[PDB]
Amino acid sequence: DPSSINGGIVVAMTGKDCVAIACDLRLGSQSLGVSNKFEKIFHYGHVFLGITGLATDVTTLNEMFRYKTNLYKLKEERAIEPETFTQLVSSSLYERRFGPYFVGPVVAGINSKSGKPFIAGFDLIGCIDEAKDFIVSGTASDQLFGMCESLYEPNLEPEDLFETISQALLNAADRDALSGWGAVVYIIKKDEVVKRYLKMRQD
Amino acid sequence: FSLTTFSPSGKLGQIDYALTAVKQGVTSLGIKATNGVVIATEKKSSSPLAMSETLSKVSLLTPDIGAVYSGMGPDYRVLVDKSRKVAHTSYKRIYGEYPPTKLLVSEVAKIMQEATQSGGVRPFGVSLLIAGHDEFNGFSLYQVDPSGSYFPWKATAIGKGSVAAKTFLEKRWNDELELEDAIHIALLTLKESVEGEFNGDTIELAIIGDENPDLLGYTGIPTDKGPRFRKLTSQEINDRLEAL
Amino acid sequence: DIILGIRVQDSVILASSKAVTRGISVLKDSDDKTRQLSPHTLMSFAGEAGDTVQFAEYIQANIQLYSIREDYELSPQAVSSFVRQELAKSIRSRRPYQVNVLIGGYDKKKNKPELYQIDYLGTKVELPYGAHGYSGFYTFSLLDHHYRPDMTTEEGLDLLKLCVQELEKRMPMDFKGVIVKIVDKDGIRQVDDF
Amino acid sequence: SIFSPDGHIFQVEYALEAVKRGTCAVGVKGKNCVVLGCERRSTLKLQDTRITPSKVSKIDSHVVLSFSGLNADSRILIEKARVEAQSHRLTLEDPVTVEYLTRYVAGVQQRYTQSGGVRPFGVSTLIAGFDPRDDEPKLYQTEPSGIYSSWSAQTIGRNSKTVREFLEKNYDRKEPPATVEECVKLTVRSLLEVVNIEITVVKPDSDIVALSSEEINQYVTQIEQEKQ
Amino acid sequence: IFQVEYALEAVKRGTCAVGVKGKNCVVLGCERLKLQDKVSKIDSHVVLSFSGLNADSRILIEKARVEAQSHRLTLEDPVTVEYLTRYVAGVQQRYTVRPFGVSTLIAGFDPRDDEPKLYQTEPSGIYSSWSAQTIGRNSKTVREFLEKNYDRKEPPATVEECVKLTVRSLLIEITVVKPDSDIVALSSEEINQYVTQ
Amino acid sequence: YDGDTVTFSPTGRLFQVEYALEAIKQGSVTVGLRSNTHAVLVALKRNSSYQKKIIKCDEHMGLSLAGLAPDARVLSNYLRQQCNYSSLVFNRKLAVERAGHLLCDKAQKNTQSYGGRPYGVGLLIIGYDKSGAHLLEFQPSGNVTELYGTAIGARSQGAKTYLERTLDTFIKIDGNPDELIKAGVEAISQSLRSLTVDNLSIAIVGKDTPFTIYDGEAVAKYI
Amino acid sequence: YDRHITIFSPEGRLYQVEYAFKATNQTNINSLAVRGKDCTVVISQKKVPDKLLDPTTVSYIFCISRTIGMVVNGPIPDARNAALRAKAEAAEFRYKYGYDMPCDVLAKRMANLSQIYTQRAYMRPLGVILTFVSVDEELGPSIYKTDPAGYYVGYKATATGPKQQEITTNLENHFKKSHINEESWEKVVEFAITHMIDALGTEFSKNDLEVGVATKDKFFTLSAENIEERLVAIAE
Amino acid sequence: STFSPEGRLFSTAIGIATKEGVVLGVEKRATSPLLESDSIEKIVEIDRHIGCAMDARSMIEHARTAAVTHNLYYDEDINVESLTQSVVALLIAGHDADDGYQLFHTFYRYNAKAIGSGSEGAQAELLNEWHSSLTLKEAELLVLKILKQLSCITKQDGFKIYKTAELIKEL
Amino acid sequence: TGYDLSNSVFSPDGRNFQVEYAVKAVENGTTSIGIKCNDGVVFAVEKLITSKLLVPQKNVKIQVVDRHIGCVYSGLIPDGRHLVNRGREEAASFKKLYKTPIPIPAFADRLGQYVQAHTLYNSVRPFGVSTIFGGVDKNGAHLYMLEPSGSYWGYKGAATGKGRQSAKAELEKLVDHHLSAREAVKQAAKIIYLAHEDFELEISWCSLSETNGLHKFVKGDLLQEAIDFAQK
Repeated sequence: DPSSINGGIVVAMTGKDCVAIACDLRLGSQSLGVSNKFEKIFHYGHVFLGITGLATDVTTLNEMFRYKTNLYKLKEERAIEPETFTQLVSSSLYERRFGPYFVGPVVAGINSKSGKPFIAGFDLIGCIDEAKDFIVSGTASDQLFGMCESLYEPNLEPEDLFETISQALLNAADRDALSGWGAVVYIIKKDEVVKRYLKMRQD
Repeated sequence: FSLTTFSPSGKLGQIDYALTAVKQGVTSLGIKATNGVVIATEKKSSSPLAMSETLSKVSLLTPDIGAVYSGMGPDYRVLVDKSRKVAHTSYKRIYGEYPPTKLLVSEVAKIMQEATQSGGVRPFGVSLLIAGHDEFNGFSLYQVDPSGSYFPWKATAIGKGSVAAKTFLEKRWNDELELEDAIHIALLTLKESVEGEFNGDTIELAIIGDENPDLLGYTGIPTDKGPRFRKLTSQEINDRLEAL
Repeated sequence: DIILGIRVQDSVILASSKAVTRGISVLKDSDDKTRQLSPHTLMSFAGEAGDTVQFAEYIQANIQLYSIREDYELSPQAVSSFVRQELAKSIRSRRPYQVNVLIGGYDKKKNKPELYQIDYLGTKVELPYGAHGYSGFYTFSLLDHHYRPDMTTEEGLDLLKLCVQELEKRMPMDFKGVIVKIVDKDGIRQVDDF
Repeated sequence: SIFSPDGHIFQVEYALEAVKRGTCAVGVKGKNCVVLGCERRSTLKLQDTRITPSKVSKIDSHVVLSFSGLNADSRILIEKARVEAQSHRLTLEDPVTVEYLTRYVAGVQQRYTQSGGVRPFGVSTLIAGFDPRDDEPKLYQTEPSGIYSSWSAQTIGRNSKTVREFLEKNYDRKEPPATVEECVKLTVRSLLEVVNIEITVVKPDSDIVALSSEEINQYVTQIEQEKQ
Repeated sequence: IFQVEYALEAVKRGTCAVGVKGKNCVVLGCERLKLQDKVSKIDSHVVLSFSGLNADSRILIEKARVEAQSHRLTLEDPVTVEYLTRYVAGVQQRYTVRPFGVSTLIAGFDPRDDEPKLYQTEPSGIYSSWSAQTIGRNSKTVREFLEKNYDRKEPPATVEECVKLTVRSLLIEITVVKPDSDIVALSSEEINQYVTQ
Repeated sequence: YDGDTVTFSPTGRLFQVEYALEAIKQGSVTVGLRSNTHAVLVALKRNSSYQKKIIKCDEHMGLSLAGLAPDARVLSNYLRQQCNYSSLVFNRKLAVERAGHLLCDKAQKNTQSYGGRPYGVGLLIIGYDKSGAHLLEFQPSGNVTELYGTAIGARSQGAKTYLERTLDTFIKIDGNPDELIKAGVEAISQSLRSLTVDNLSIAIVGKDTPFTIYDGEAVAKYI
Repeated sequence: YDRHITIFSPEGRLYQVEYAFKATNQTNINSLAVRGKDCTVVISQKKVPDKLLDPTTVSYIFCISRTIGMVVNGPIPDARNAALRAKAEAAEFRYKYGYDMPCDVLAKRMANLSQIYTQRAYMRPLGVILTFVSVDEELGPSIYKTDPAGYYVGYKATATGPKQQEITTNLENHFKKSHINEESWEKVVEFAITHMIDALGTEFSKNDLEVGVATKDKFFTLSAENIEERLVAIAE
Repeated sequence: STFSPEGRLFSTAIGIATKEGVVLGVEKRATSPLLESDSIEKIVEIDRHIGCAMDARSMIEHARTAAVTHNLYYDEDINVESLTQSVVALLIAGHDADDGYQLFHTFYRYNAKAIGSGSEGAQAELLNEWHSSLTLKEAELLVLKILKQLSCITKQDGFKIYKTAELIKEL
Repeated sequence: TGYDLSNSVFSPDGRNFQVEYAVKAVENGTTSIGIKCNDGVVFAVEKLITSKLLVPQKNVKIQVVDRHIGCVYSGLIPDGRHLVNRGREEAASFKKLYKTPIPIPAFADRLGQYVQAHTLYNSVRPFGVSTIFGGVDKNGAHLYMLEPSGSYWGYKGAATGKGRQSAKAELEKLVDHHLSAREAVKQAAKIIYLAHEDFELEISWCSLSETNGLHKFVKGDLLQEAIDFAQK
């Protein structure tokens, strides 16, 4: 399974007027852990994209979406919004559907005009999964699904949203063999983004 | 080999000839208001037995963008087919939303410019008034010329009567125009241009205005808008002429 | 097979095995598994027989073409990006280059050594120390124990000595020693007294 | 697109004429910034000025391109340049230098003067910006023939001769403009020789700003009271 | 062919380039508004100089560079100056909708060899070897000077002599090419010292 | 109207095709004749060596040329290709009539499509097959005529008139190759205004005779 | 060279297209089409100059589809080219979209081809004016006419040919005084023949006319024997 | 690609072909003392036993390719007359086992031929001077004579370019 | 003059001049005729004797297509052969796709579309031949005649070439007075002889009864009877 070679997990949650996206930092060759600095979350303005799956495909899609969003911003003279970027990601995955990329993306951001949270995921069928509560991706998706489904509650404040998402990621990563070696959490607000590194098991 | 080439004076000859073809065309005009855009044109006929209702000189490109032309009708028809095609494949299938007026106008200008630089093809003998709405730029009205050059306008006219129409619009047009007043001014400017019979069947109007959810054709998706482009029917035009 | 790299305070040290084995016998015990891409960039490569040298020479030709075209030395970061693009494109081509590379360079504009590990899939990652294939299974524990970002070239060479001794002790095959090259602000040199 | 008996290419010369009929463009590079300018030509009452695009177009966060000539061809050149600027980053993970983008645009223009079945672009361009992780300004010119050159100050389009004569005797090579204010002053003065201005200042760290109409108004007031 | 002769006219309007090969090296010299602010390496051992339409020189130089690298990629051995000259000449031939309005001096050394090489190409695609040559505007005058100041039985012996002959011929940028991929452009002050002397 | 092969003249003529026919009149005379048993080619070569005017296609067929020789090489190579293809696919000796029709259909293409020019060579093809001895005359226009005897090239009208007068005789020459060759050499003679052992060329094919060419001393006994 | 290929002259005119219009009249036969209450009729002059011709083959009315018929004014070679292309397009539409091509869709597609010839300099316009008639499944009786310039429009009734203006004048007068209100297609055919006679001032035999009738689920052409019955009914 | 109404389509190299070998000679005619005289390859080898004295480079490349291809395909030397067809004014000279020594200039074989601006007089001088008993020595010296007013093909040496000063001194 | 130097150009009159010049080329050809009988068609052509040296019965002019179509043409004979080769390709392709032999009207349309296509582009020349062709198919006998313009119609009798007018004068009398196949052959011979005013008369015919619907040449006794009737 190409997606399972490198491992890693991404989770996005919605708070009250703010969004959080978090991922683990491990890059590995199956059992062997190679790097603890392979961040899987990228931003293209005020919209964040977490990509799990095959690491080469993660890098390729990061480059491709940087290209596409730079051209979009130049042509449109405006930054791409989370919904438009979700559509762009969906269409870009489709353009390679035969011989696909082995990735699961997670879009997270706040629409600048309406100013309200947005998170979306993409499944194997390629269907956009736009969720009001949380999106999980990666090897520990099951662990994350249960953890988020138990911990999440609506309208979390940013300081509570941080704690909820970080606990969900830490406890799911602890139970996934291919995930860990540190975690990073982005708290995305209307005006600012706060990036935090979490203390966690280094085995 | 290229059919459009620079003359010793630096002008492109075939572009000038296509602009002449446009200047011979029937008058069409557009007026931008605070809450809409009206684009109008009059419809001459090949015969009294011809059903003029079968030809629409004002066409929908996206549910928020519409175009009218002046010059050669078949060129406008093929160029509108291409404009719709590109607006769907090159923007909507990629981003999930219809292109804004600026980008669709840029793409139409791209199509027209290619005919001006490719070999074995002559320029399009039409000028387009493209009116549209988009969330970030608002209502906008663009004129596109045979060369592919396009500029935004508050109000403008193209075709046979463009000079008099523009002189009239300069006087009539002002800020704080409501779309109903823009329609009134458009009808007056078009009446002063038409020498033949002037009624809802010899005149064609369309507006970019409020969203029309009743024309959406379905209900139950709250986030879908409904077209902002709307052709005024023959009776809708007639009732306004009866209050001109 | 054995491709090791260590980035120290002032330089990048790359070590690669000397043996070439085709089937039943060792054809050569003095092979150099590195290409100088640039006056201050060096690429070690490992993997299946023909692909390694074919890819290395193709990359070297393209990097030299860029350098001549722009009258400018590509940074190690840009060279590693190009190599990653070439590997990631070929992995979904008719015949992939099954090649793993370490790109060690000295960035003259940032005045910093840089080491990049790229696997045949195109998985680029900038590392303090690197190793491809089973060689990392033995050397990573020693490097985690002893590596310090502030080591001098002498200390990095001693740590490579330790890693190579561990590989010789525990790994089954005879890789016939290593060739060690140092990438520095002064360019590329080879350690013979290793 | 074939040689004259005297060796000139007719279409290239006529494209140069087409450029010469185009609207003005001017640029001056100082110690720390490059300033680009143009007269609005906003004499028409019904033109929608608020959405009318500026003459200066960004190709990348650090590079801007101005032009004089046929607008439709300029847009083709601009889109090609943007695509190339992004493709360079996608291939090697560094932004283009101003030299590289200038060379690409010049090569595009050249290719249409030699390939059959196409006519030259009737556009000359001024390309200004800063190289990645660098602070010295770059300013370049391209014209339909496909050749390009570096400049300390240049003007293209109609009345380019007059304002170039003005610039030659106002710009000093030994003591170039030292601040944004002096660059803008010189650019406005040069354009006022031709008888409303749009000014774009590109500065290191991808700082590109279009000076507001009030700001150019103050510059013009200072220049005018100096004229008295 | 008429187009080729008009390309020759375009060449003859271009700024002059000159080259002289001595015992040990080849020296290429070139003739370079108030507000405005030649030799291109094809490979580490070969340099190309041109006179004519600058724009077409870029097409030719790019193709020559690509071929110089493709030769190494297909055959280990780097291109010889003869081989590169032949390739450039063929490229010029094939384009004759319009020819390249460029003539090129091609200089350098063959791989692991020490005989200096200097070659010329013209828009028709004819190429030839020369002991010293000039191309471009007023090339006839400076070539006539070279024919009498260059000596076939006793050519220049040192870098100083080659540079001196090149500078005198030009009367400025100077490029010196030497074996083992040694290509260097002389500094402005060095050229000034040569000129004053 | 004569600038290209595609333009009809107002009178309905293709001037370029007629110019190609005039190209043949510049070539030296070649003569052909046959009985039922044997078919003969007699050619006046012109010099320097005398260019060979005869071409051998098969043991059962061969041809001679008048006019532009490169066009002769092209058409003859195509004829070989067709004969080899026939023997490859059917083991069938391509009939002389079918070979002539193949030449007819190939050359007509150049007289209708732009970018090409008509073949400026007229060919005489002789062969022997199950139908007996054959002689065909090929022209740049594509027309192919099966003849008892003919002559093409400069001043061939004299040889053609001689063949017309002698037709009653040489048709009766069955199984006597020498008399046919004598009649052919006599016919070519009236086109001169002389023959030497090296100048003259002769070829023959028939019931027993595989296609053979006489040059040099071989033609001496027939002069 | 603006008069030899489809490029603009200084007047903005496309002289080649205008000359292609002249070619349409060179067959010198007139035709007209009228719409009944529920059917469409086309009338065309079958001028036969040679006694050796088989009149069965002389025909400018084409059955494009089960529902659409087409009458052409212009040279028969170009007319047959256009008819073949229209048949191919109607079949391809029925294949791609699963239902019979509407008459107006076919007219638009043909006019777009015509406009392409007017845009690409390599290709000359066809000297044919195409008139499509059908009883559309939605819009009912329909007449659409396409011209060499790529222009098309629907008609209440239309005529084409050298004496187009006279027939159009007669139809205009009738439409002013009055679609054609009849109960069966025979009566509207008789009406169309009557107005053809009156506008052209020339009596017709069964040999002089070709008639096509578009009804629900069928376009068919009348044989000479049927036209004989129609002419007899007019004589009454 | 057109015919005239009259039916026709709209240095100095001297060669002498003897039965002991063919000899070719050319006037280099360098433009200046600077031009590298060695680089004037106006006589070239086509195959081991074929060479010519003169678009030139491309044709010579294709001729060499055809000759080497024939050798590869048949393990035999290409007949000169076949090469002329399968392949500037040309003098093509070579040897084969079918007709031996040959020289060609549509190609016609010649015993001796001259091309260039001097051809119109060199032809008469050849007609007056050439004879069958010429040995390679007289063929060389007569090439030089008619030039005043080198290379050879032999079964033992094949095609080779000349020594030359000596044969001039012997004139 | 000016609009007639290229094949794709309309003149101000709407006439294509190159096609008319191709018609002039047709008018120069020898007379060929076709006659439709109650169950078949008959083809005849005037073959001029250029010289006594032509073998007198082996320069065949009438061409068969498939087995039931016969073709005879006047004008540029090589163009007629080119057209017939295309017709043979079309008939073979139809028989390959559909096991039934190509109907005569279908074949006529294929040839007409091919000939008309040579009047569209400037890079090609119109056919310089008018082709009488016909045969017998599932629905009787058909006789057609192409023109360089691509135009064609069905005919009761057809003639083309230099003597086309004289031949038509007799075809009209045939149609007015009648014509079975046996009599059709003799009348075709008579028409060719009358219109000729040396030559070889070549005749061919395809009739449902007398040839079982296959195209055959007239030879031997029947040919001599036709010739003596013509002489009579």
